[PDB]
Amino acid sequence: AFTELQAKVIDTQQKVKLADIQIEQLNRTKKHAHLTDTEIMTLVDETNMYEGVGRMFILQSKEAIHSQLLEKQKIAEEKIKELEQKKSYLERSVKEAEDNIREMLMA
Amino acid sequence: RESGRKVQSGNINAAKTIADIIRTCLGPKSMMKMLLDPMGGIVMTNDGNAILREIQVQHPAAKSMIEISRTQDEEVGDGTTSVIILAGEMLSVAEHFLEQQMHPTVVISAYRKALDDMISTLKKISIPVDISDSDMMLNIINSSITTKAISRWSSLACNIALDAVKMVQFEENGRKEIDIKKYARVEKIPGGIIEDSCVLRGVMINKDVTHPRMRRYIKNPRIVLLDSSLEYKKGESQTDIEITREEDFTRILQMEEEYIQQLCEDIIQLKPDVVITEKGISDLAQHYLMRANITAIRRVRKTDNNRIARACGARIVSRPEELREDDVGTGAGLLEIKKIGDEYFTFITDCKDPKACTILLRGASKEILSEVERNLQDAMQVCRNVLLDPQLVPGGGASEMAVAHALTEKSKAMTGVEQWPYRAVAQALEVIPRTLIQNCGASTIRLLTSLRAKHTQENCETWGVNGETGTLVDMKELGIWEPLAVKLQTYKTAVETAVLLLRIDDIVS
Amino acid sequence: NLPQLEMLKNQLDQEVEFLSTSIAQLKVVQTKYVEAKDCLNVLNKSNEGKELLVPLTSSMYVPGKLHDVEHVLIDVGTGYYVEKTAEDAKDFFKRKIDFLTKQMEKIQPALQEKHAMKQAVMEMMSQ
Amino acid sequence: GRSQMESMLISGYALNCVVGSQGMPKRIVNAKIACLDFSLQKTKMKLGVQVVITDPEKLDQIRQRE
Repeated sequence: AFTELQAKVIDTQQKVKLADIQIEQLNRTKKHAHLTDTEIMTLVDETNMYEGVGRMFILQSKEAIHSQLLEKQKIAEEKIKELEQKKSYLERSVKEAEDNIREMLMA
Repeated sequence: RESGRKVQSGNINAAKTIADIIRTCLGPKSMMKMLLDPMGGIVMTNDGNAILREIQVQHPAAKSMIEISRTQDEEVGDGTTSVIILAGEMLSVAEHFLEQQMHPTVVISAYRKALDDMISTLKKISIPVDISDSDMMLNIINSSITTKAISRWSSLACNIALDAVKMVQFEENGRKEIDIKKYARVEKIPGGIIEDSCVLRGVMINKDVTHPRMRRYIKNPRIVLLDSSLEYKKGESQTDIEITREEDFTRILQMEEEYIQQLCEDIIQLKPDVVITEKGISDLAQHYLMRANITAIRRVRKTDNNRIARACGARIVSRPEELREDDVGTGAGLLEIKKIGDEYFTFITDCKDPKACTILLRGASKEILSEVERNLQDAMQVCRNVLLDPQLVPGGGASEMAVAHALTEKSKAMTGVEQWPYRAVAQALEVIPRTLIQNCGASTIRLLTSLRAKHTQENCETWGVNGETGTLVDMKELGIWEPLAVKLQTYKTAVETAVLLLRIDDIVS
Repeated sequence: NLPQLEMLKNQLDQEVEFLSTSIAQLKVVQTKYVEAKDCLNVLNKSNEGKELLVPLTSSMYVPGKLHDVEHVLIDVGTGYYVEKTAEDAKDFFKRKIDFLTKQMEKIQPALQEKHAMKQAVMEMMSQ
Repeated sequence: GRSQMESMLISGYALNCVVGSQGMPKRIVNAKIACLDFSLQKTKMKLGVQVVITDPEKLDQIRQRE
């Protein structure tokens, strides 16, 4: 009864939190992922542009380096929805189990 | 490891004392044997089934006597004493002689013809009943209760037995065999009075449902019996991975919602309020229904749901798709959480099939109720035994002295060595009359020879000695009655019972 | 008497700190396998012969011409290296992540459990 | 049932079965048979055939199309 109706309000209120800042982080990650494009896009053609992720920086041509990097923008833009979707769903859940706590108290 | 004649003795030997001391305990007029535990625990009973127990049992055929006794204790529970009398009678008389005349065999056979003659005579000696007239039935129950001398509340419970058990009787093989008992539902209740109880329709749900969020009363919402498989499917139709993390909580619990609803909307398709959820119970299942404001009664028995299968007269539904009234909650029906005493009782009434009631019991409290229930339990079964058998017999020696003549008349006519069982069969009828002559406390040899004559002209059709009237009497005027089968049921057993130990010459380990 | 209930509270505080650290770090160590996994997709893509700027030493970065994209390392054993195919290397990266994954995983079941028992001691504390 | 004398050998197999209750044809000549030890039943498909909802009917058709 109530315990399982207590259990969902706890499991929600903890996990509803993170997705809220998770969208925030990716909105940020969209930016440099976009902005790291402009900075090399600032050089109209640079083949001594090195697209590399970590330690190694391999030589490539800025073009696909940008094609990656508007996606990297987009990719870093993307999950904000999911991370907002994960957000909005849980606040709706905490009150449901909160309710069947209360209505089954009253019944 | 045991042998032959000694078995045959130990048959007659044990089955003798097996058949015996509870006949002192027999009769409305009786003699209760005392039973001492080796610790000193004392017991006073007329119940052989009880008497069978504290006594230290060794003879394995005596164990086997306990078997057909319990086997009969399963069937009636009354006459378990009386069934083992006659096998004791049977095994005593013909066996040793006719095994020293060399056979279980002619002994075996002639009890086939011991059986039928009475079975014939039974249909002659027992007269049909009005199960239509419950009073015509009531006197039986009025008679059924009083051998163990319980009247006070039973006098009502007598009627209440009649009422439900005719209703809790709906059963058909197409030859319409009615054993149906589990339909009858009984209620332990505090308060009220032993003289106030009833039978309420469908099957009232008492035992394990007090559940206060059933709502209380269902006017015409359905009750829902789920062999669904209402268990939330964490995926689309399936159960996905568990929740160890935030991501598994959002996606999976969402798909857990749909499967509940889409079935609970199929449940809503039959429009309930009360859903008693048995298979596929989910913490989301009731919660959705509780969010659906459909009271979903969980943590519940399918036995309740089988009671509820007999409460709406319905079945329970494994179908996920398209749930129906005729699927579960057959008929308009009711569901009501009632407080008799203050105990919450679900009453699901109005089975889709008529003959729908289940016995409410109120005593002044549970116990003095249990006084009713225990005796009503006897009262109610005699019904379905009279409802089983719509013939009934003037009892006592009338029941006893009738067939022996035809049986001897057979033995005289049959004049084989099978005649000898029919002689061995003849007077075995008269032992409970001896007990009846014990019951009155009179001279048996006279009353026998006297009742023997009472079958010479009257043919003891209604005439036995009734120890409780004390005298050779019409048992119809006197009103000694049982539905025919019960007589036979007592009579059928001992035959086979004797015939059973009639087979054994060998115990072996 | 009085200190014993004071003792186990902030005791169980740190197991939270430790495990949250360990999953955090076992969230960290997994991330570099796909790094080792993904950098191979790039080197296949551009080609053997592209200039690679790899770190030389502290603040130093050293160049080089890409070669042998099919020749790619898995570091395993105690002190040992298996260079693997472009296919194979990306596999054990994925593997040793998954080795770390349940390693990382059970940490939070261990992480989250230690706080409420501190709380349980903190509950008794203000009691 | 019927007479005790009407016990008969019959051509092939008189079923012990649940006959089709839907208005099933009570004779199909020369039956090509599927003997099923397997129950047909049903399972819940959260999305069946089609997609579009042009009607509140169409809302219920998807999961019905299975």
